[PDB]
Amino acid sequence: SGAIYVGNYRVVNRHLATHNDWANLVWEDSSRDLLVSSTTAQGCDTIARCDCQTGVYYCSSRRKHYPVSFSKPSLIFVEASEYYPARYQSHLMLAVGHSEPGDCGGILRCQHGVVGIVSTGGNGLVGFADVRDLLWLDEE
Ligand SMILES: CS(=O)(=O)NCCc1ccccc1
Ligand SMILES: [Zn+2]
Repeated sequence: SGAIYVGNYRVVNRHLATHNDWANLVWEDSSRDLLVSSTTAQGCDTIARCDCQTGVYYCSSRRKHYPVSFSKPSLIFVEASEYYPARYQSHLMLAVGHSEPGDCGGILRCQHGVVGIVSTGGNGLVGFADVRDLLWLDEE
């Protein structure tokens, strides 16, 4: 589980989005596994704008933050585990690291702020859904 709270936006894994998230839907993309919902409270997270390939992610299933190198955003095959058409997710950054389904929503951050959220796992790899190319999270 986990979300990003910037301004009046909540960013979550699309596949973990709640009835309330869908009721308050702002934007979603099935290919990117992202959903953004509107919030009444003002969020205090900052969205990195960069092409950093180093950062730290929170891994709930290890109660630990891991420093990682990660690939640039691209379209990738995600192997079966329990979820999705065990298929192709876009805007995905991979790193070598531990990821289970329950780790989705863990934040990846660099110096410039929040890079992305954990979106995939398996074979010793962790995949993160990049939010850096969603510049609109920054105003209204
Ligand atoms: C694959 S999905 O996430 O788009 N399926 C919808 C899940 C959902 C169920 C009830 C209410 C709102 C959302
Ligand atoms: Zn950065």
